[PDB]
Amino acid sequence: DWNFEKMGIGGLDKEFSDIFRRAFASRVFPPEIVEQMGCKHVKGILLYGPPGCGKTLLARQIGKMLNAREPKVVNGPEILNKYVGESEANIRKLFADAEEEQRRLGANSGLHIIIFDEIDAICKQRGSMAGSTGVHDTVVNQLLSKIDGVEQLNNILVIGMTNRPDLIDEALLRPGRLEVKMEIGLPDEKGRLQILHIHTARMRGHQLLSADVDIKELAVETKNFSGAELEGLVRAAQSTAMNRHIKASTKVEVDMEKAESLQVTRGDFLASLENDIKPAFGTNQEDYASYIMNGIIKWGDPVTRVLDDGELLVQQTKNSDRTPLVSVLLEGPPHSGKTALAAKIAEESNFPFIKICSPDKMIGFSETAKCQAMKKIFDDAYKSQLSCVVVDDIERLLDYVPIGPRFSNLVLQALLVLLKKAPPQGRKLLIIGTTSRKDVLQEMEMLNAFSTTIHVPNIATGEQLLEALELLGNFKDKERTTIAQQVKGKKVWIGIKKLLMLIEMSLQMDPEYRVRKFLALLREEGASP
Amino acid sequence: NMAGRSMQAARCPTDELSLSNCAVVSEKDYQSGQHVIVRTSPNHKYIFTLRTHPSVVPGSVAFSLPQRKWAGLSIGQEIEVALYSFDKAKQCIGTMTIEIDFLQKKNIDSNPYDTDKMAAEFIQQFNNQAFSVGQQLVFSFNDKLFGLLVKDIEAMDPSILKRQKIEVGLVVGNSQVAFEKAENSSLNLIGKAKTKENRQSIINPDWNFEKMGIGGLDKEFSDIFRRAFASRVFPPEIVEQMGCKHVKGILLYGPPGCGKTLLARQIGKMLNAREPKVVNGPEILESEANIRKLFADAEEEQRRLGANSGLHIIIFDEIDAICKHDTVVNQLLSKIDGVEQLNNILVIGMTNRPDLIDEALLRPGRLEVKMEIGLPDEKGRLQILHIHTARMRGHQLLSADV
Amino acid sequence: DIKELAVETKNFSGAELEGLVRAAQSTAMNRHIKASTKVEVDMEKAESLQVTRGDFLASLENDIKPAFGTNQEDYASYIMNGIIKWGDPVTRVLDDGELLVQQTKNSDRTPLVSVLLEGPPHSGKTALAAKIAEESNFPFIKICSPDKMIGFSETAKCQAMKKIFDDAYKSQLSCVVVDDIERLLDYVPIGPRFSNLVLQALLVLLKKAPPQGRKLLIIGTTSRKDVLQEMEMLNAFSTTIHVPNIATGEQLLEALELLGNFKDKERTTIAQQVKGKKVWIGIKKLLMLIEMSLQMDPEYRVRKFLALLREEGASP
Ligand SMILES: Nc1ncnc2c1ncn2[C@@H]1O[C@H](COP(=O)(O)OP(=O)(O)OP(=O)(O)O)[C@@H](O)[C@H]1O
Ligand SMILES: Nc1ncnc2c1ncn2[C@@H]1O[C@H](COP(=O)(O)OP(=O)(O)OP(=O)(O)O)[C@@H](O)[C@H]1O
Ligand SMILES: Nc1ncnc2c1ncn2[C@@H]1O[C@H](COP(=O)(O)OP(=O)(O)O)[C@@H](O)[C@H]1O
Ligand SMILES: Nc1ncnc2c1ncn2[C@@H]1O[C@H](COP(=O)(O)OP(=O)(O)O)[C@@H](O)[C@H]1O
Ligand SMILES: [Mg+2]
Ligand SMILES: [Mg+2]
Repeated sequence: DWNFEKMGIGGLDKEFSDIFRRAFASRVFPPEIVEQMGCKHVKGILLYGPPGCGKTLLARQIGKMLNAREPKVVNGPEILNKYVGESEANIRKLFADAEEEQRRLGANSGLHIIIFDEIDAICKQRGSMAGSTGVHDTVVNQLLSKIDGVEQLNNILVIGMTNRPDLIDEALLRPGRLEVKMEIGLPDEKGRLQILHIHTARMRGHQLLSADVDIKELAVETKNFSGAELEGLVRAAQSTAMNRHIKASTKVEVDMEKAESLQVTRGDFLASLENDIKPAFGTNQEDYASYIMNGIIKWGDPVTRVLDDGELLVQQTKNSDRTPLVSVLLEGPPHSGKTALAAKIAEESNFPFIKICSPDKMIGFSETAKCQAMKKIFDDAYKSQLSCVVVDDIERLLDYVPIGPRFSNLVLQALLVLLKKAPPQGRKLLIIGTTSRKDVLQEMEMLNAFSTTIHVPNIATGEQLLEALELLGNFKDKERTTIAQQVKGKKVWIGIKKLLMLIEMSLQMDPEYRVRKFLALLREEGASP
Repeated sequence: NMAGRSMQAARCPTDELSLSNCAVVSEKDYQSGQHVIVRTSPNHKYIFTLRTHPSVVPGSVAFSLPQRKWAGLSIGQEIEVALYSFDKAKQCIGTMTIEIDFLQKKNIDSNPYDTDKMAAEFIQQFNNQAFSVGQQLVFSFNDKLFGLLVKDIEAMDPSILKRQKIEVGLVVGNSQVAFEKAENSSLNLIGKAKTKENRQSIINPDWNFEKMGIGGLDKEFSDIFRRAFASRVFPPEIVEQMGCKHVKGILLYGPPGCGKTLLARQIGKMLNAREPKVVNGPEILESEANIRKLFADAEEEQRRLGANSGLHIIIFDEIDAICKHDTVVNQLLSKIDGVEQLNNILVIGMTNRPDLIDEALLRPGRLEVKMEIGLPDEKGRLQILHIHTARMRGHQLLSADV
Repeated sequence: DIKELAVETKNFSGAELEGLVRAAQSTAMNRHIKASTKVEVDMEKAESLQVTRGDFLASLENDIKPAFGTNQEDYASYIMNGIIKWGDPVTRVLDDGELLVQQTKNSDRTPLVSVLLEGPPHSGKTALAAKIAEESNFPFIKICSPDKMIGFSETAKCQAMKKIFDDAYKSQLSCVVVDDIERLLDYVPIGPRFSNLVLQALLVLLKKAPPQGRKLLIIGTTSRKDVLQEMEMLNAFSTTIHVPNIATGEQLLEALELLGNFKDKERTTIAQQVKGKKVWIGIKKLLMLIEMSLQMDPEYRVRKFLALLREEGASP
């Protein structure tokens, strides 16, 4: 019946109980019955999860529960100090106290917790088994010898914490060594409510907070928020509320005339939520702001059809239980304006996680760093109950230059393995990709990995051109009629992007020459259907 | 009509009917005042109010440009039209909120507009007409054209003899209109019948920049003061009362020579704090003893006075060179972060390369403030020239030609 | 009773038994703690402490994971939607798999047996290997797949392969599975390009015999038979099987019923249309189409399905 609401930890209910029952119940019962039953004590635990989820709080709380020595601390990449020799002397200067206390007090001393950090750095040879890198391992041997072997202790306990669980050498996950291994994940809906209650109790007892505040609304308006960021918010709101009453113009100083009813108000919680804090595992509002520049204009049927199909796809991945992963490929002739439809489709979903992976942020990378960046971006998407990812120019990641041909086979072999992998469990992912060449992606056998495909056409009739011109609204009825006469003939092959450039180029001339210039430019561009 | 019939979209015949926001139809087909639902697809239906005009050819519905843009209609396309009956017991509009802005950017002005008069005119013009959330239209008031977008609609209350949100409703005589200007709009709205939605704003203490010695950096200064120093001015008793803490990190990056050092030194000479202690970055690259030498005064002062010592400011210079060596980074992080840390230390870092900076150094608890100081615009240059040419303006030593 | 627990623990190394005993004792010894105020000890049950079979079983189910033993959880990610009998080929393939399984267990002159599954893409050539392996009851059942080695180099892949095959010689029986061979060699039709080292390692491993007194079984899957026949890999596999696709109206009208989504009124029209024609569609694509069409309105779920079937389906 361990009660964790008082301690400060909220949301992490089952994990705490499990980590207590499995590896701690044998340090509370009296020594006599423990000896009679003949049981030893666990001397290792491993914790893995994303940062800012409340792990070091759990460690300190469990350490302080049993009334033991306050913990020590170390850093992983630090103990790899100046060089070797001292690398095994720094390790030595941690356990002397425990051995001395054992000898002095026998087998009745107190627990001496040791909290490592970034343990996957000091103990790593799996990283050498990836494109490039490579490094020797020696310190793990000394650490293993100290943990178990000769002169072993019965009053020690090691707790390892890591951000990546797949680069830990197997030698440390065997019985006798680190045994119990647990996962700490992002809080769910109830966790945010409990954390907000725990973090805003001091100012609700001394009668500071206002009555127009509703915790439930603030909980429901924050999605995929880590643990620490709620604290950051609740702090920034108070900062603004305190700032409002700092009446000073010279040599600062507080004002008592206004100071008295200092009350954080819902506004100070809303203004904080729009400018101050920015989640990491969440929406990105500076990525869909510079892609759909000129908006979307309905110039025919294809736009409506494409949008309807996008809506159907985005609603299938949310209300299904037999197809957790779906994908769709968009294709068309160049300058047809398809990198904007993908962003519009994604932004309309309202999924918690929406992250673009354009090739515009990787200028000069080598074939290995590309693989690394793509794997990291995809890995971040396995930590939410809903995800949408977008890939732009699937032929500038591969570097397909017609002469040769040439390309990076490694990137292709990574990409054609990622698009067929389901998330861990009960999590829904959607992948959208864009491309212009659909006759070089068929030869590589890529089209059999995409579950469907859509076609974005060009403007191919005079009526559509006239409708687009009217909707943009630049040429008036006179020029429209004039331009509506020479264009008789269904041989207008032109992309939407090119049309804006042509209009802007034409507008620069004198008022009476614009129509002739535009017609000449349209004729010179050609058709080549 | 009741079952629905196919019809051809057409253009609005007259400007007055275009401003009426009503679908213009032929007398041979429908009657004025009737409401219709127009279907363009299974998922696209829009409700309109009808008005008859002799010039409409039977077999075509005329729509204005705002209506076509809102409903995605094209002249000459085929639509379905079916008569629609409102449930006046539920769909009558009691209060609706409208975003309003100038329709034409060429006719924008700063003159006031009385939202009570515009509300009355809106009721007079659009009474007994259907309106849906998100609908776009054009409204003529005092011979001025405005773009209106429907934001929210609420149902009417029952009559005295006898607040639900609705997507589509019917405007009646006693309906109420609340108007709000668009984001960044220069429209000046006056009166009481205003939604008046400007709540999301910050009240800031009134600084005197010209005497302060800085010009063209008002917003950055205000934000930094609000986020990093507003807590060390209130008496500590209130800080303990509320249960807050003190920020411990600020990062300012920008092109060389924009006012980075000044923006911190000036604040240093405003809290009556101790004079800063500048250190250089590339020179220190025994370094650990040098790094330890810096904070000794802060440690001694904290030990002597505990939680009563004045703030100590550090203006640690370019940080990309040192932090990306590792020993210095670890020592600094231990000093600022960890079990053993001082509560009277504030670190300010400056640099030119923002991308090269490590990521671990930027996390909540660690450096938690970032700002960008760019080149000044015309206003900044004007203010800078005025401040830098004030000494000569007092002695009577400047010509009138300049 | 020690006998039952001893028999129901297979390929358990020495330490794991001590781990099991400790876990059982801990679980039985947690029910007697009732101290929620600084936790010291609970009386009134400090006596009556026992270790009953229930805790042994619970610990064996959730708390111990052997290294040289079966891994049940893995299969939850391959055999997702079960197996549905839609035609004769399913029964044929399962029967042949069962005979192969019962040849590598009651034989003295054939310690090694290898089989290859192949067929057109999207015909379900993996969720049948997983189902065949899971019914062997063999102590050691691994699965080597290319998605756990993303971004590796040649030498790393060779080491991983040699190591997985080197943990199957230490058990009295085994069944190792390899899937999507063409994605391990890094094959791409342009060129062509591939890794010679991995091919040589795979061949030499496929033609190795384990130490005396032990038996093995290898099951592989592929989607391009001809390419493999070019590299002469087809001579190292003892036998091969063919996995077909749905090609007839009735075998589609049967699958649509067994899945159980469309109803009688709609089924009648679907039959009326499909029966008078031939079809060509893999099993996997059918689920994706059926759940593509279920998202429309109730009165249009029959037309979109057919329209979709007229572009990808019936498209040889
Ligand atoms: N369907 C559409 N109707 C009207 N305007 C559109 C449409 N799609 C995109 N646009 C607009 O036109 C431009 C579309 O061009 P876009 O930026 O997508 O080029 P692109 O397709 O990315 O080029 P490429 O794929 O060759 O690199 C954008 O300004 C966008 O606002
Ligand atoms: N009798 C069945 N045969 C095949 N698949 C079935 C059967 N019953 C249900 N299924 C479902 O159909 C899926 C088809 O197999 P799967 O999804 O593994 O693709 P595949 O065609 O084998 O793969 P690949 O293209 O990599 O060769 C099975 O995973 C399972 O989800
Ligand atoms: N479940 C939680 N309840 C209350 N506070 C939490 C929780 N999780 C994280 N925090 C906050 O996070 C901070 C500690 O972060 P920490 O867990 O050390 O991050 P990391 O584990 O990534 O090092 C504390 O100030 C604490 O208030
Ligand atoms: N916005 C400004 N207003 C007034 N003076 C300025 C402004 N920006 C720069 N200056 C002047 O220019 C000089 C800039 O020097 P410094 O602050 O050391 O530049 P940096 O910090 O970018 O190296 C200062 O002496 C300051 O008086
Ligand atoms: Mg593009
Ligand atoms: Mg397969």
